[PDB]
Amino acid sequence: SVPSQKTYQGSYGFRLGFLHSGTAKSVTCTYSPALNKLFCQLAKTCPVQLWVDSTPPPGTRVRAMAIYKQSQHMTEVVRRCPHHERCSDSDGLAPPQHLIRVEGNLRAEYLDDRNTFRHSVVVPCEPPEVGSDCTTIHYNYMCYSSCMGGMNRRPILTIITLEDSSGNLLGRDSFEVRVCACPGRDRRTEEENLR
Ligand SMILES: O=C(Nc1cc(Cl)ccc1O)C1CCNCC1
Ligand SMILES: [Zn+2]
Repeated sequence: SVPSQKTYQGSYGFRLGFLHSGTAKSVTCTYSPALNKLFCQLAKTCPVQLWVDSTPPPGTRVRAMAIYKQSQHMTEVVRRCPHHERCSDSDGLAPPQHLIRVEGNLRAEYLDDRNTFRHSVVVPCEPPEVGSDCTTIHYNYMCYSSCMGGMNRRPILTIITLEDSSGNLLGRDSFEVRVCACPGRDRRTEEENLR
């Protein structure tokens, strides 16, 4: 089966936000609003903001999952390639097969779905710190889009879901991701191509 990617703000007005990082050749993570696409280097911090109109209940969680973007591949589980799943770069919490990790959250939980076999990582939501109006989650992508025997140059989407304590849907958003050596250049190129 294939997880839904339908944008759904839900009762709390859930949506993502991204920093404005620019397209300098030295940039490690940059987001294109025109393409709804994140470009990032391997295993580098990707800040993603979580916005709501009103505070959800205690016990609310936020889950990230990757799927292939192209319909002929959507049924295939997105996983790390045969090289990176064996390179012993574990943080002690993420299974070595998972593409997406959460950085710096000891309450992160990693799921291997007993039925779909798809991978995801989920963390508890906490309301914003004093003075701030949103929260930020830091993601890492642990394979290149180009990795042979893995994503193999196929585009992926990240689906972010806001869930209640049972895992029921409260909200959903998504963005395309390219994990690459030069995010600044590739963003500039793809935005030019779109023009
Ligand atoms: O509660 C809020 N945000 C928020 C809460 C949680 Cl649990 C997770 C991510 C968030 O962005 C704002 C606080 C200011 N008034 C509107 C609601
Ligand atoms: Zn790889």
